[PDB]
Amino acid sequence: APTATLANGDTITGLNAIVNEKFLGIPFAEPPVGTLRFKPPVPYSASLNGQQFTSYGPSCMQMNPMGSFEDTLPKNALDLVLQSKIFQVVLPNDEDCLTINVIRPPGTRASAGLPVMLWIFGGGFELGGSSLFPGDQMVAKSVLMGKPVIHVSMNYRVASWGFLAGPDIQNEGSGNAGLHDQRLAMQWVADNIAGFGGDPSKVTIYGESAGSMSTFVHLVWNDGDNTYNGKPLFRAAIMQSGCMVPSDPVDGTYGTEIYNQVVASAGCGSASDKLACLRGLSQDTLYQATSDTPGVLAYPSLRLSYLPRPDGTFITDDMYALVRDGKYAHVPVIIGDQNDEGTLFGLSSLNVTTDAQARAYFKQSFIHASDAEIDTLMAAYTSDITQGSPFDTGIFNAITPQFKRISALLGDLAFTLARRYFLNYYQGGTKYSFLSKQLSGLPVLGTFHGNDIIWQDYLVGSGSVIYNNAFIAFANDLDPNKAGLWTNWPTYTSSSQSGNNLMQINGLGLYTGKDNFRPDAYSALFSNPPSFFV
Ligand SMILES: *[C@@H]1O[C@H](CO)[C@@H](O[C@@H]2O[C@H](CO)[C@@H](O)[C@H](O)[C@H]2NC(C)=O)[C@H](O)[C@H]1NC(C)=O
Repeated sequence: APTATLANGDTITGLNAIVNEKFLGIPFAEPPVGTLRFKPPVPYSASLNGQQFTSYGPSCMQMNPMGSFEDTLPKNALDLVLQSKIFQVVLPNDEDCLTINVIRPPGTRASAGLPVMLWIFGGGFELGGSSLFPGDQMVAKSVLMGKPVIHVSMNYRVASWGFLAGPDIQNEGSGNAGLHDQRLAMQWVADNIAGFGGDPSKVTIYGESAGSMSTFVHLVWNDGDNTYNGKPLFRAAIMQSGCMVPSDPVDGTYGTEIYNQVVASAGCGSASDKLACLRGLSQDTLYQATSDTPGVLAYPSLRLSYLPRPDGTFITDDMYALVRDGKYAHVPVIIGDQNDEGTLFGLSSLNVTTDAQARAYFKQSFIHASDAEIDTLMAAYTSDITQGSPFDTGIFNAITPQFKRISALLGDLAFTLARRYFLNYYQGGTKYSFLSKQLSGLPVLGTFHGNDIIWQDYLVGSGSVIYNNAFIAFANDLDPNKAGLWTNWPTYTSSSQSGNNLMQINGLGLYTGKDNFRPDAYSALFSNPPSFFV
């Protein structure tokens, strides 16, 4: 059986998985139960010497997405979404869920000093677990190309458990509990990965969707000071769909609103100390109360009930202002998107069919946007179906007269155009950006949000050369071109720089393009980012 040593020298036993070695379910924090609910994680101090870690531990409590894909999608599109496992609750789950897992090449010794790819799963900040989105394919490919890496994944609290907000949470300084979980795991890696054969100074953090936004957050965490024990917690970052979270502070309007609902539904409305009452709830009651707020696939959609919010200390301010003001770590980065990020989410408002309904929907989703700003917005994103997402599909995929429009808007604000704003202001290091169109032609969704997960962890596709090969090269040499791809990946400086600045993917292979599309939408959304925060 494979073995490894921890920071204090304790020895643990792993699992020989034939194609790789795994150390699963390692506790990195005291169970965030009872009194510790909503609070940052406390490091685990009990000795693990002589123990075995051959199985995943449970995921953190999961919030039902409240969506319905197998009711609106045709077979081929549905099959791919299911294969990606995106937005699917992970079982079993429990509040005692803060474990970390390590996957390494077989025969890896403590002296290997391999680069470490620290993965942050994405599940809309309301569900998900480290057990899904397997790193096996990444590791196998790193070995095949002679640039072996160690894959690390951690669970972090989601929904109310990890992102409860409101005035009480803020006054206590407990905003963004789930992000703290991720932060502690990163510190855990700094202190323990060497004993598994990894090099703590070669950590590349990466994530998809909520995990990509989390990765970005880690760049601006504590205003860009990512040092721990005197050393950077990571040397690079990869963002697969998402960066800045367009959100108001912890004690803002919607955070307080969602909090009041949880408190009321849990039977704590008459408590003199609301937080203490919530902390004294059975696991089931807190779960039920949480189930009484909207899930990610429900009508409010990307107006998430739970998501990272500026707290003033760890995420000190409006995340868009953080990047403009340079409060970030200086590391090279890769950040890309799937051509049609918003299709999955647009499926949550198929009852919005008229221009008037669309306007009403945007107004309720963006409580800070004036009528004038909404006008400009609806002029940038028209009802002309040929201009919506799936992009460049003409009259096709218009399941409703507004689906392609709403999809385009939501995908751009949450992912694609937000990325351009990040790239335009970020000067922390060399930047590389990609835009996938690998699934062009796929009815209804197109190259949808999360499809990269399939080609990164389950199947080999044209995009795999990027999600695997290029990413591994980046984690190894801080340059995706060391992957030896037959198409050079140009560096990105600004959305108006000369020539092609995006590595792109089609059904067969690679090519490059320009990040110059939908400019009026970019200006309509970001002339004042806060007007479109949730
Ligand atoms: C589309 O359907 C959603 C889901 O039912 C509607 O949202 C609900 O509307 C009712 C009545 O207006 C509210 O009491 C609920 O709180 C809403 N639920 C959610 C998920 O927020 C929405 O109004 C419909 N939109 C249109 C254009 O008809």
